[PDB]
Amino acid sequence: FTAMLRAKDVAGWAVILPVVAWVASIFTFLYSALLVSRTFFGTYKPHVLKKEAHEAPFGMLIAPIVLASLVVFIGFVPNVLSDSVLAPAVYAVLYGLFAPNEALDVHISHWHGFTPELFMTIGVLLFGLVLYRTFPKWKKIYYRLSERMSLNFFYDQSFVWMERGARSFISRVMNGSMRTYLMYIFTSLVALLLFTIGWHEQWHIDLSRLAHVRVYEVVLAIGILAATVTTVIAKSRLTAIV
Amino acid sequence: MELLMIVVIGCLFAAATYLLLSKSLLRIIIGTGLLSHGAHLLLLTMGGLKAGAPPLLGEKASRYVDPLPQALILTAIVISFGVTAFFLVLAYRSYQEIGTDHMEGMK
Amino acid sequence: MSNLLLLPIVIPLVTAIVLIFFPKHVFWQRVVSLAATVGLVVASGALLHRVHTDGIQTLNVGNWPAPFGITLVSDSLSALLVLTTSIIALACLVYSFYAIGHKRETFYYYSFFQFLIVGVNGAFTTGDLFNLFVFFEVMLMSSYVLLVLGGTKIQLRETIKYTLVNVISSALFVVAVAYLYAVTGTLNMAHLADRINALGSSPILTVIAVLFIIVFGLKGAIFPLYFWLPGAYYAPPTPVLALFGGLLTKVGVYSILRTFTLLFTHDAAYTHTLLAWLALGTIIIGVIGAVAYNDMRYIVIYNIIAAVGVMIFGISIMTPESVEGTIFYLLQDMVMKAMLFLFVGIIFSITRSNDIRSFSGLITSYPLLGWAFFIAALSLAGIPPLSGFIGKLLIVKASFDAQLIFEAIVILLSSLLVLYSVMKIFMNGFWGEKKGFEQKQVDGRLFPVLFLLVLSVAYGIGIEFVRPFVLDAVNVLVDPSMYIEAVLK
Amino acid sequence: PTLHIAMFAPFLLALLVPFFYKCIRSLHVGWFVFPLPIALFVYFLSYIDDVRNDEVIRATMPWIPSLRISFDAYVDGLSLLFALLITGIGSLVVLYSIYYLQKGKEPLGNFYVYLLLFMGAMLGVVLSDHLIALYMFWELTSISSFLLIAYWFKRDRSRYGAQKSMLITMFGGLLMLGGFVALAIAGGTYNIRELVHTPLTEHPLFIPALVLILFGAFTKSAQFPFYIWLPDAMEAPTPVSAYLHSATMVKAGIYVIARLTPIFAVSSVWVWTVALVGLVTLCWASFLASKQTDLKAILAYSTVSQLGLITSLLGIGGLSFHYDGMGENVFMVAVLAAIFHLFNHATFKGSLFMVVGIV
Ligand SMILES: CCCCCCCCCCCCCCCCCCCC(=O)O[C@H](COC(=O)CCCCCCCCCCCCCC)COP(=O)(O)OCCN
Ligand SMILES: [K+]
Ligand SMILES: [K+]
Repeated sequence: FTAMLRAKDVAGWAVILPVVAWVASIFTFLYSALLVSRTFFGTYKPHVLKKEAHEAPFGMLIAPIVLASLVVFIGFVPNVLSDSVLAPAVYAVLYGLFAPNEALDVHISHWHGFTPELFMTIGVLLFGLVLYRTFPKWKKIYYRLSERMSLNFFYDQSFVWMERGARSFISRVMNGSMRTYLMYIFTSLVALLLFTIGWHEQWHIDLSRLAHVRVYEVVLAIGILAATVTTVIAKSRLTAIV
Repeated sequence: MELLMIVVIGCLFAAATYLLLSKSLLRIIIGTGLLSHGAHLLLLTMGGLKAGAPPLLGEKASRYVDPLPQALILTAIVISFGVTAFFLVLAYRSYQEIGTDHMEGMK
Repeated sequence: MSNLLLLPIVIPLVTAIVLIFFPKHVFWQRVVSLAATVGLVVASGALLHRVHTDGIQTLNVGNWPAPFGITLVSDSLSALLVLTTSIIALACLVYSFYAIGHKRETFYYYSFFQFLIVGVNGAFTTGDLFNLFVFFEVMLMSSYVLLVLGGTKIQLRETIKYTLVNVISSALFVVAVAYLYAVTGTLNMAHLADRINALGSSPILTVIAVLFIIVFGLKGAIFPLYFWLPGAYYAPPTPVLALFGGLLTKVGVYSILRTFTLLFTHDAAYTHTLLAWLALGTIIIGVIGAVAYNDMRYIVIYNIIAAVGVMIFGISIMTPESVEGTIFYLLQDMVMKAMLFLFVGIIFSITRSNDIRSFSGLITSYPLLGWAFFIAALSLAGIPPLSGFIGKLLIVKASFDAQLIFEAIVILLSSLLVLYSVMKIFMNGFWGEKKGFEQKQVDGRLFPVLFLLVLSVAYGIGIEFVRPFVLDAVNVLVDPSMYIEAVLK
Repeated sequence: PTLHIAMFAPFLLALLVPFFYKCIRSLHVGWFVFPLPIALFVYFLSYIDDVRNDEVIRATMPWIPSLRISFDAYVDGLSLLFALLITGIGSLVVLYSIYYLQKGKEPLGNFYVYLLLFMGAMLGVVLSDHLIALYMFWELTSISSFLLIAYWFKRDRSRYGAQKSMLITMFGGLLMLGGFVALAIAGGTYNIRELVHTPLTEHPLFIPALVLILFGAFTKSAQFPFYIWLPDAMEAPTPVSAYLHSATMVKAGIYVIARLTPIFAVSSVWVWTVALVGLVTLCWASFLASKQTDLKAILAYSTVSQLGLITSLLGIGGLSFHYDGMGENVFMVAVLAAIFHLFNHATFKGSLFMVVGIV
C-alpha cells in the first residue's frame, strides 16, 4: 500500500489504481478467513468420515513445521534476512541506477513510524470481518455473478471452433475426385504464367530467326489438326484410339 | 514455319488438357499420349527448323540440322513409352479387379 | 581415384542388376542388398570427407570438356544429402527385412528399392538439367512400381492417381527444358548459368523460372500443387512409405534451391516474393491438415507438407543465415520423417487399426516404444536439446533480420501446431487405460527406428561437429562463381 | 569450476534413479534423491558472503562456439534468492513426498526422474546468462511439468489438465523465443550482461521484442488472461502442486520480468503493461477465489492473485528508472516490496498445500 499510494502522484488517473487494489485485499481476507473457518471449525461428522483416529505421522509434519517456522522467523525478525539476501536482489533488479546506496539501507532498517497505510489495514480487517459473517446472504448473487464471466468457456469453444473449421476445410477442398485436383493444378499453372507475362512488357519481338514456311508442313499440319479434332469430338473410344 | 508448329502444338496441348479432365480413364491415357507428342514436337521446334542436311557426316553439306534436340527427343520417347506401357497395363489391372472405368466414381 | 563421386550412383545400380538373377532366393537377396547398402554408406562418408578436405569435386563423364559433355558435380550439400539418403536407405532396408512378407519380396522388391536409391542419389549429384530429368524418371518409375506392388485395390487406385500427376509434371519439365534451350542454347548448369547472367534483364527468364517453380512444386508438394500427396501416401506399405516421405519430396526442395541459388539471380524480387507467398500457403495447409485428422498417417503426411513449407520459406531469403537454417532443417527433417513413418508402422502392427480413438494404454505394455515416440515428437517440434532446433532458430533469426515479423510468428505457431498433432497421437494413444489392443511381442523392427532416433539425438547434440560441412555448403550456394569456375576450367 | 557439476548434477542423478529404483527394492528411492538438493542448498549458502560485498560469479561452458552459443552462468543477488528458494523447498518437498506416496502401489522412479529433471531445469533457468540456454532450460521446465501434471495417466482429467497447460505454456515459450531472437538482433550479442551496457531504443526491433518477451513472461506466471491452466493443474500429486505451483514454475516469468527490467523499463509500454495486467489479475483472482468448494482450487486462485500483486509491484519498480523528484526516490521501495513478498509467498504457500494434502 505504501508503494501504490506513492505511485498515483505522477498521473491523475492513477488515483484510481490503489483503491481498486484496496478492495482486492478485502477479497483476499474473505477466502482466507473462509478457508480456516470452513476447514477446522464447526462440528465433527461421525458418519461420513473414515478414521476413528486422525493423528498424522510426524514425518509428514516435519516440512510444514519448518516452513511455518521460517514464516514466523521472517515475521518477528525481518532485518537479518533482508540485509543478507534481499538488498543485492534490489541492487540487481535496479542495475546502473544506484549512485547513492544509503537511502535503500536506511529504508530497509526502517520498520515502524506512524503511516497512513496502518488504518488502511485496519479498515481491511474490519470490512473483511463485516463481509464474512453475512456471506450466506449474498451467496446466490455471488454464485451467479461468478457464473456470469469465466474464461474456460471461451478457450474450450475456441478449440472446438478451430478443429471444426480445419475439418470442414479439408472436407471442402479435399473431395477425392481427380478431376477437381487437375482443375486446381491447371488453373494455378495458367494464373501464375499469365500473371508473370502480364507483369512485364515483353519487348523485342524479333521475327528474323523464323524459317521460310513450306507447303508440305502446311498440309501435314492440317492433317494432324484434323486428327486432333476427331480425337476430341469422337463419340466412341476406338475412334479416339485410331 | 515455327509459328505454324507453335499453333499446332498449342492445339495438341489444348486437346490433351481437355482429355485429361474427363470422366473415363482411357480418354485420360489418350490425353497423356497427345501431351507427349506435343512436348516432343515442341522440343524439335524450339531447337530450330532451318533447312540443312540430316545429321550425318557422310553427306558433305555446308550446314546441318541441330543434333542435340533429336537425341533429347529420342530419350524422352523411350522414357514416355515405358511409362505409357506401365500405365496401360495398370489400367487393365484396374478394369480387371475393381470393375469400373469412371474416374470420378473411383473413391 | 576421381571416380569416387560415382560410387553413390554405381554401387546400388550394379546391385539392382545382380538382384534380377535370383528372385526366389530371398536370403541372398537380403544378404547382397544389405552388404551393398553398408558399402554405400561407407562410400558416401568417404565422399563427404573428400569434398571437405580439398575443394568441390567435378568429373566429366567422358574425357570431354565441361560445356560439351555430361559433368557430375559433388559439392558439400549434395554429399550431405547422399549420406542422409544412405542412412535412411539402410534403416528402411532392415525394416523391410522384418516387415515385407515373403510374396512381395520374391517379386523383385529389393531391385526396385535399389533403383529408387539410384534415382535419388543420381538426382542429388548432376550438372545437367536433362540428366536431372532422366534421374527424376528413374526415381519416379521405381516409386510407381513400389507403390503398386502387391496389387490390392487401394494401391491400384492411388497408383493411377500418382502416375497421372507425375506424367503431367514430367511433360511440363520437358517443355521447360525446351524453352530454356531455345533461349540459352546450352544444357549444363554452369554454362547456362553464365549465359543467363549474360542476359539477365529479360522477362522470358522470369517466366521460365516460374515454370520451374511449378514443375518442382509438383515434384515436392507446394501449395497449390500439393493435392496428389495425401491419398498417394495413404496407399503404400510402411517401409516404402518411409522411403517416400524421407526422400521424394525433398529432392524437389533441393532442385528449387539449386535453381534459385545458381541459375536465376537477376530480378530476384518477383521470384522471391512468389516463393514467400507459396511457402506461407504451404505452411498453412500443412498445419490445417495436421490439426484436422485423427489418423496417424495423415498427421505425418501434413507434417511433411508443413516442413516443406518451412524449407521453402528459408529458401525465399537470399541470406547465408537462412540458407544455413534450411540446410540444417532439411537434413534433420529427412531423418525425422522416415523415423516417424517407421513408428506409425510399428503402432499399426500392434493395434491392427490406424484410428487414434480406437486404442489407449500402450505405455503399460510398450514403454520403450512410447518414450521413443515421445522423444521423436519433441525433436520434431524443435525443443532445443533435440535435433530440429538450430535450423528453425536460424530461419527465424534471418526473417527478423530482414523485417518479416508476421512470417516468423507464423513459423513459431506452426511449430506449436505440429507439436499439438504429434502429441495428440502420444496422449490419446499411449496414455489412458487399456482397451484397444492385444499383447503382441514386437521384434527386430524396433531397432532401425531406435538407430534413427539415436542419430537424431546425436545430431541435436553435436551441431559443432556437423556445422563446417554446412558452412562450406553455404559458401558455395551464396557464391556460384566458385561453382562456375570449378566446372568451366 | 564446481558449479558446472552443480547445474548438471540433477540430470545425472535423474539418469541414475531407475538403477537404484529396481536394484534396491528395500529402501524407498526418495531417500537417495534426498541429499542432492540439500547439497545444492548448502552450496548455495556458500555465495552469500561474496554477493553481499557486491561481487558476482561468472562461468562459461561453450556449446556451439562458431554460432556463438554457450551455457553461461551469472550469479548475483537475484539468482541466489531464486536458487536458495528452489533448493530449500525442493528438499522439503522431497521429504514430504517420501512420507506421502506409497511403495508397492506407486511408480516412484518416474516421479523422482520427472521431479529432478524439473529441478535441474529450474536451476538452469535462474542461473543462465545466455538467451538460448535460458530458452532451452525454459522448455525443459515446461516438458517436465507437463509430465508431472499427468502422473496418473489412467484418469481423464489429469490428461485434460496436462494438455491445456502444455498448449498455453508452449505458446508463451515460443513467443518468448521470438522476443529473445529479436532482442539478440537488436543488441550486438546474446549474453544478458552485455545487453545492459548498450543502447537499444534506437532500433526497430525493440518494441516487438518487448511485446513478445512480455507476452511469454505473462504466459508462464499465470497472468491475465493466461491464468486458465493453473486451476486445472490441480490433479497432480500434492508435492507436485506445492513445489511447482508455489515456488518454482509460476515465478519463472517473474524472474524474466525482473531480470530484463534494466533493459526494457526505459520505455513506458513495459512498465504500464506489467503494472496494469498485474492489478487486473490480482483483483480478478481475488474475486474468483471465494467461489470454489475444494481446497486446491482456492489455493490456485490464491497463487494467481499474489503473483499479480508481485508483478504489479515489479511494474512500479520499472517506473523507478525514469526520474525521482528531488531525491525522493520512493519507487525503489516497490522493488523491495515485490522481492519481499516474492520470498514470503513461496514459504507459506508451500506449507498450505502440504497441509491440505495431509487432511
Ligand atoms: C491418315 C493417316 C496417315 C498415316 C497412316 C496411318 C495408318 C494407321 C493408323 C493407326 C491404325 C490403328 C489401327 C487400330 C485398329 C483399327 C480397326 C479396328 C477398330 C475400328 O474399326 O474402329 C472404328 C474405326 O474408326 C472409324 O471408323 C473412324 C476413324 C477415323 C480416323 C480419322 C483419323 C484422322 C486422320 C486425319 C488426316 C491425318 C493426316 C496424316 C498424314 C471405330 O468405329 P466403331 O466404334 O463403329 O467400330 C466398329 C466396331 N464393330
Ligand atoms: K514426354
Ligand atoms: K512423339
